[PDB]
Amino acid sequence: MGRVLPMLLVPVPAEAMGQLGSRAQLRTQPEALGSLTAAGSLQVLSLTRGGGRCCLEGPFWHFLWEDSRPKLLALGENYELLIYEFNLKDGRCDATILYSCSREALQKLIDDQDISISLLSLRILSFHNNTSLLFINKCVILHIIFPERDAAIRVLNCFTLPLPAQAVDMIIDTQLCRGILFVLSSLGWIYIFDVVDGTYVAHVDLALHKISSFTSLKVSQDLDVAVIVSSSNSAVALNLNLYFRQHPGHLLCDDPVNSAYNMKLAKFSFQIDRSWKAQLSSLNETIKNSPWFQDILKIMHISEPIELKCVSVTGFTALFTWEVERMGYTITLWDLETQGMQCFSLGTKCIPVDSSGDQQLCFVLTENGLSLILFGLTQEEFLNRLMIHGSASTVDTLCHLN
Amino acid sequence: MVHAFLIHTLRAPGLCRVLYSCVFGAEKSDDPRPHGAERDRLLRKEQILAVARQVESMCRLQQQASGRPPMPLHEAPRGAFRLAAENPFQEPRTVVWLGVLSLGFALVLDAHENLLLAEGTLRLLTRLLLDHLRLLAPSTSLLLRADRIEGILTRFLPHGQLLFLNDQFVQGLEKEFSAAWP
Amino acid sequence: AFSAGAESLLHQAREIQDEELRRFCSRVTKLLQEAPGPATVDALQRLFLIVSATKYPRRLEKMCVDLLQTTLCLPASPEQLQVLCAAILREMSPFNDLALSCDHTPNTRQLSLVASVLLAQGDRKGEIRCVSQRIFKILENRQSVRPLLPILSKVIGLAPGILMEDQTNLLSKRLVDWLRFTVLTEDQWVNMQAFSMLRKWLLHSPRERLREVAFEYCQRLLEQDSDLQKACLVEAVSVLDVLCRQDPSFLYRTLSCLKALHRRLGEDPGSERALVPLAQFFLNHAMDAEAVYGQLLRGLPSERFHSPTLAFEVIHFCTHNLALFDSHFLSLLRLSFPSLFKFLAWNSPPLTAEFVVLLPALVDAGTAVEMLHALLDLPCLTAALDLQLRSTQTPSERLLWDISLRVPSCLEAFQDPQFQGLFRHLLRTKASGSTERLTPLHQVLKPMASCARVTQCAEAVPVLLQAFFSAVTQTADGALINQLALLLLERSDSLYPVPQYEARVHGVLSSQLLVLCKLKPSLVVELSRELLEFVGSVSSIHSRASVFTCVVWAIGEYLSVTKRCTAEQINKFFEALEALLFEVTPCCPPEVVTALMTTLTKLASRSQDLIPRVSLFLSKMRTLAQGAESIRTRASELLTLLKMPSVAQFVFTPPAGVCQPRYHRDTNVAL
Amino acid sequence: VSRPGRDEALCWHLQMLAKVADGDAQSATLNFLQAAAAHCTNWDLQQGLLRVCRALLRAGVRGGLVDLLQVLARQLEDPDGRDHARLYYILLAHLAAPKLGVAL
Repeated sequence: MGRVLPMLLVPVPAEAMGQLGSRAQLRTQPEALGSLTAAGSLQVLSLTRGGGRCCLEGPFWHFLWEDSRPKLLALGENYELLIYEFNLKDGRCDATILYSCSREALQKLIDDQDISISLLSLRILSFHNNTSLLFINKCVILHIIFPERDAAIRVLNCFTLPLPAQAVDMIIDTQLCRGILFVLSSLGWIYIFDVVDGTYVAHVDLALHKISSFTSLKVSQDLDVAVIVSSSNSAVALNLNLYFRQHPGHLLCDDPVNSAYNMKLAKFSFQIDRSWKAQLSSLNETIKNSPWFQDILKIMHISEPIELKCVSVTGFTALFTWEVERMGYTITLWDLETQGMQCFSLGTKCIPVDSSGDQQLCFVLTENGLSLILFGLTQEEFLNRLMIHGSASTVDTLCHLN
Repeated sequence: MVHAFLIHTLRAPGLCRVLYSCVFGAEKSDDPRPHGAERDRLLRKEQILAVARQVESMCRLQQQASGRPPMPLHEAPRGAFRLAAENPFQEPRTVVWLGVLSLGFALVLDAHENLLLAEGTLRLLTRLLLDHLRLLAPSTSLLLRADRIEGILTRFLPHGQLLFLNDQFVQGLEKEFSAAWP
Repeated sequence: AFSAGAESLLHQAREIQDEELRRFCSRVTKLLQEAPGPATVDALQRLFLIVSATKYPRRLEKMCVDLLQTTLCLPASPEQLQVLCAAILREMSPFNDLALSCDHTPNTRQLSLVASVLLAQGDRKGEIRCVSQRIFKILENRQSVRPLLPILSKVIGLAPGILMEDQTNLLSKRLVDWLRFTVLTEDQWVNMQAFSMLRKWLLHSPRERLREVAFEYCQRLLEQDSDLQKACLVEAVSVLDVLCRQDPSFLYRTLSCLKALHRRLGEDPGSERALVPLAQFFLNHAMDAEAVYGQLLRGLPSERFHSPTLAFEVIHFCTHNLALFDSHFLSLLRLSFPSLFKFLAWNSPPLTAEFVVLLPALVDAGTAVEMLHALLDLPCLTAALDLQLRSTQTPSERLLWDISLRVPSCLEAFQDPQFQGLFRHLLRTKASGSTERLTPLHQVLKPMASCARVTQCAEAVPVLLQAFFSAVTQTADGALINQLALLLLERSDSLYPVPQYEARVHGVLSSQLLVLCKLKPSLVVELSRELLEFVGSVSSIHSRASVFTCVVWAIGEYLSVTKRCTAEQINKFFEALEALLFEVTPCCPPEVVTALMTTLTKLASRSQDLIPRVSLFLSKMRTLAQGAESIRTRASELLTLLKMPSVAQFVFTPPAGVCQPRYHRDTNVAL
Repeated sequence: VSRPGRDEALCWHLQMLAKVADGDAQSATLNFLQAAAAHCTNWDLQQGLLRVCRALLRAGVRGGLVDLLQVLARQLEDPDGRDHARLYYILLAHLAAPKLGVAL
């Protein structure tokens, strides 16, 4: 029983949906909804009334809004990275270009770190506090910083991947999750490095977990569960602590006098204060009672999604996005602890909007507009919880809007 | 088997510190740290000290809750117990005791050893230690004269093994040891 | 005994200064190389004391160590010095500097000393194999061999296979030729050693003549001179059982031997300990359920419960072969539990850490309703056995009992015909039907209920209760649940007044009735009458000050609208609660007041009319209130939070998943 | 909160903890309270502890408390304290900020 709870907290007509792109991403606050058109124009539908569209034209094929858990930063076809700011004041979809970077300057900064490699491809990894991490040439994890006072972009760190060039150039994903920078190689390994120091703090054997071509991997915000989605619409999730311990070979991460000796005799270790009154507590405790990242300071196959990019993964849940032209959008939710899945089919005019923030409920842009898809919440239950939370005005609004 | 023979103090109804702790064997031992001496010695000492504390607890509780002349061959407190793995032994073992005055001599014996033989042998040994050495006032004769204990056990208790000695065989061993010391 | 001079000597041996240690090592050097006389022993004794009494390592000057090793290698040394040096090198172990060798002294007794030196090292440098091989090579010539056999035995104790097959068969033939008289010359001298390790040899590892003589020598230690006879009967039975283990045909032979022995072993006092190995042999290869096993389970413990080592043997046999228990054996051990409780009454310290394992291994379907009472009346069991001793013993032998406390009232009450059947149920050897409350016998045994042994038995009942409940809380159905609830409701304030006993049974029973209620929420619903009478009585809060909180909390929370429930039950329970609150406001503690407020205000928010009743009476109670502060504040959670009905209707009856830490983050995902 | 929480004066610590807890130093307080959860066997400390949780309630702290209150409700001794925690956890998890001050 997982059909829908498809609410809508702001409308958006299909006139703009006929102009937006196929994929989009939303700020945590309602700041924008920018979508990528196949023509290279960056359309921004401000869902913060009426909702006009803004256009940013160029050879842009990669961008990411400021995910401060909108300041759009994009890199063109000539490996020139730009930062343009859009202001949603009073519904005015007006944008301005603030910071621009040229390919010659990027190659110069790469060479100044004694890296004898010409920049052939730059793929983004993050954009936080005006500091961007980029996996340059798929090998050098150069942590740029665009500071205040128009300071030049200087790499505050540049550590070559402690791996041979055989697998260094086969990297796919560069995910920063609270500092444990993971770089996935398409052959089935994840070299968990640390952006602070650059050490190969650990290594994960995705092959030992037993297809191939790991397209992307999702890290829980607590570095607790990681789910890797390949290019074959297959996702597998295993626990970092268990996957580092249960295969620890791959993990590179009179009163006192006898008691402290129990602390240093380590072949065994007593449990010593050997009376016949405190030996009952041991029996009582036995009857009654009967992670990996600490050192580094089923399967989803819908019986073919185009881009099976899971939106976010929590400690006990996992939400994914799948879009198909034949039938529409299929949104999936996986419970990490309960191993349950809820997959709902939607209409053929709807695309995801990656909420680059804290609210990990699938906010799908439907024909009428914004739509937050939930599971298990009845309309009566939801409105009752709002009323038990606030006034009846909110209940009236949420009941009337649909 | 017998892992060890003991002489230890027994409190009256001050830690119980073994006056004589003869460990009749070793244990297999491997830590990634190179095989040391502090670790093994401290382990083989703390095990015996824990056995001594357990026998003290058994003896004291037997003393209060017996009523038998509270505070002599068959008139001394006696009993048995079982130990706990990793606290601090590997293979679990039974513990046999027989306390006289304030000198409770124990035996840590494997579960494949006779209990009644263990109690009889501990009784004969504690008679021999009370008489041959006669420490019923000069208790210094038990620590500065540990060689007498060493001789007695080396004669009667060869290498952690109990013998079914009878009158003729005890006569033979008496002919053996009696004159070896003045 | 224990002289302060002895303590001073030990303290001096422990805290000898490093410079003083170097001086003593130099003295040893200048005194051992010299003419070793009485000064040699007078210094070696002090060296042994200063090395032995120090747990932390004492690696003194090397010269002393090499001097000791060479002295062991020096044949002119006397027996005393050689033994003391062997102790020196068998105590200072284990050292990685083992300059010693395994073929350094020709003397056989000195060879034994060298073996004792070597074996105390460990497998850190492949030592044990070297010592075993060297011993075999030294024994390869004519031997004698009798002195060195204990080293062989200890080696196989610590190393089961390094004795090669050829060497193993050499040892076997040597022992067989060494078998042969009996306890009841050099030949008999080696016979004693052959008998002294037979069981370990068989476990770790002519033959027709072996079966003729040595195989029957196991029983010949007993069958084929009083204390050694007892010490040897057990060895004979254990060796017979070992032969059964190594030879399946020997199981029948040992069973027949035990059956033949049953003429006296079942009728000879002072020989009861030999049946424990017989019981083990029967279990691994079942004895007479009535005579032999009957005495082992219920016959022996009612006559000889005052021997602290026999009881250990019995209960350890019971808990060491529970894995291989059979259905009939399970029924037997489930039948005689009140008698098995006699040992826990008398010999608790060495047997409770053993019942904790045994109790979940004899749980039956309906015995729990009586087993709780059997656990409840255990200190009284000890007191009744004490009276039994005081009134049947000849004054001559009476030392094997307690006759040193207040006799006259209890002894008179023993002969009082008012209590001639209840004692025969408390002291019973069986439980085949529940008995009456022990209140009368509790008033009888006031004088002795504070004995040392009764106080001993009182401390092993809480843990056994926890074991039994945890074995039944996972093995319960509706009838069992209701019976147990009624049992606790009765026994709340009906206990033997042994000091610090009811304060523990109360805690276990109350906090586990909570566990039963959380196992089935409808317990309060099906238990209207009893709980209603209990809450309506002030005396319940005036004598059960720590169980009343539990029942009032359960009633306040488990009056849930969401098929046997009726709308008027809430009103009847509210009537009981209102009466209790009016009357009440060890008496009711500052916990009962707050729990009563909680129950009233959270039970009147499930009734439409009773909200005005709250506004009239619970509001009045708040105003009068406006552990007392908690009483005043608690009711707000269903006065202010139940004034509004929509929110209050559901919180107090939450779903099944408010506990697991991720079940609701999507329930605020509806905006 | 400096001590790990193994003292015998816990019944005296929790009173200050309740009288002072707010939304400034979250993680340290949550860790200390989690450690102290195992050292509460009598009703008095089991009410001081939920007095602390109620103080946090009133302060308005939201995240992580959905687990601190949860663990307190799931791992105490007396039923009354556990029900107290359940009610207060529900109040914090399902209320808007003002209504908690008006309906709790």
